Amino acid sequence: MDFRIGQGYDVHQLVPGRPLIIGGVTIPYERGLLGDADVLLHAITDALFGAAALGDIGRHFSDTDPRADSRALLRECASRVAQAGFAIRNVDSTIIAQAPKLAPHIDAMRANIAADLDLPLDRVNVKAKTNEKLGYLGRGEGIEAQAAALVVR
Amino acid sequence: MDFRIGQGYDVHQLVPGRPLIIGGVTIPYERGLLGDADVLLHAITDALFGAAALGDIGRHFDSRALLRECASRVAQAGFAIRNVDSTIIAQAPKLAPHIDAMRANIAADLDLPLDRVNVKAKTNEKLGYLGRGEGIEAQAAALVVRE
Amino acid sequence: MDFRIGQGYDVHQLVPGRPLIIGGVTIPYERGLLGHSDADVLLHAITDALFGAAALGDIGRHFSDFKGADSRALLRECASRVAQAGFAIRNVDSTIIAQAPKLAPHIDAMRANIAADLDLPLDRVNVKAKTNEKLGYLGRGEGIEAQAAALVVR
Ligand SMILES: Nc1ccn([C@@H]2O[C@H](CI)[C@@H](O)[C@H]2O)c(=O)n1
Ligand SMILES: Nc1ccn([C@@H]2O[C@H](CI)[C@@H](O)[C@H]2O)c(=O)n1
Ligand SMILES: Nc1ccn([C@@H]2O[C@H](CI)[C@@H](O)[C@H]2O)c(=O)n1
Ligand SMILES: [Cl-]
Ligand SMILES: [K+]
Ligand SMILES: [Zn+2]
Ligand SMILES: [Zn+2]
Ligand SMILES: [Zn+2]
Repeated sequence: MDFRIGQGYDVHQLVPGRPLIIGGVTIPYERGLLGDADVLLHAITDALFGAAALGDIGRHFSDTDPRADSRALLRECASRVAQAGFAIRNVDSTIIAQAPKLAPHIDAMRANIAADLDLPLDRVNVKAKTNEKLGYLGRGEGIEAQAAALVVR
Repeated sequence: MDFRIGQGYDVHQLVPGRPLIIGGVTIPYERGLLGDADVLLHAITDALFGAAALGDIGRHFDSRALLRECASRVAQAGFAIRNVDSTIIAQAPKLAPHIDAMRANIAADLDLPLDRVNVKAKTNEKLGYLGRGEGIEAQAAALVVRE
Repeated sequence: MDFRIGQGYDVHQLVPGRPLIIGGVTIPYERGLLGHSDADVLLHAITDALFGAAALGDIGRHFSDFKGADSRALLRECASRVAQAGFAIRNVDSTIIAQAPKLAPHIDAMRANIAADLDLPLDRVNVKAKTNEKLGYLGRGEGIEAQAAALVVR
């Protein structure tokens, strides 16, 4: 039927003094993202609004708007996607971070995302990459996330 | 039915004495893209050629005329365009007031209704060449179907 | 009707003294990609996109970083696991970003390798090449990046 695709990007700086929260999971580390600055949840939200052609995360959830962590935002995104007429079919994503090791936390992130989107676990995927010591990502100065989402009207 | 996906990437340097044109919209700014170097339309063009497996922009070829030709070639290969999504990564200037016009431009060029075309914008949080405003990146995804 | 999408990203450093192998093609060049396998950045990105579309995690889960491993053999194994999970591949698209060397003379060969490894006809596989317009570590030729997207159906 009426399938649509969306894609999402996000990046935040990595500094001492903030906790590291990615995909709703708090990961012990000497440093955290500046923004809860959940780079993975933001990229996924963008991908979803994109698939539904609803603009972007900033247009829905403004820095200034009096009307929240990134999971609340993800859930509101999904309701808006639903109300627009679209059912979510799957999400895939990649986190690019030189450190720390993310593999142990992947199932936790998938579980949070699946819960927030009301999806079966087998329709949510999260992957992790280093940047092979290249650029600001490779130097541990920031963390990037990429997302793809498929929906149907 | 026979769906296919494509993905596109483009980046251009920001330089003095060039108009800034993105998604076919002229945006007032001290610099512009070097190449009309419309990074957004180029990424979308590559995503569409990718979905139709027709190669890339460099193997085929202003950017709106090129986007129209791309759409022509896609249809010539037997595909219909179902939707486009995209992200512009620019530290500056503010793109928000220009986005709906970009969507309208793309929709017109692809012969698509507005609700099948999306454009999003992000800064780079002051990181890398994007963060320093040395260039602007675009990413695109397209879904087509062979009927 | 049960379609799924996946996306993939990879980057490797370019160093002297290594073969340059992208899309399974050995490309004449004074530097090659550094990695534990043959460091084929394009095949790895595609492999990740396919595992991602099937929700089977990532290339590191399946093939733990394989010393000098042929990344085409890895791609074929990935395709096998994707099929075993119940998915057929419908198409792959990809972009390589590199300052140098010129990739255009090798693109059709890369496409042919990928099609062979995924048992797809050529018309469902696409490879695009881009410079990074002189920007950043890619612009300085310090590494090569690949991006991929895949559509599958269960
Ligand atoms: N150069 C930019 C970057 C981002 N935005 C908008 O500002 C928000 C902040 I991420 C998003 O809604 C985005 O659309 C913008 O208007 N101009
Ligand atoms: N390293 C590169 C980068 C780009 N190109 C080709 O040159 C054109 C110019 I963007 C594109 O079509 C692309 O296929 C190439 O042959 N080698
Ligand atoms: N920050 C990171 C980066 C990567 N990995 C895992 O390590 C492998 C080496 I690229 C990746 O494919 C992924 O499986 C990880 O656990 N944490
Ligand atoms: Cl370059
Ligand atoms: K990038
Ligand atoms: Zn964010
Ligand atoms: Zn361009
Ligand atoms: Zn690799």
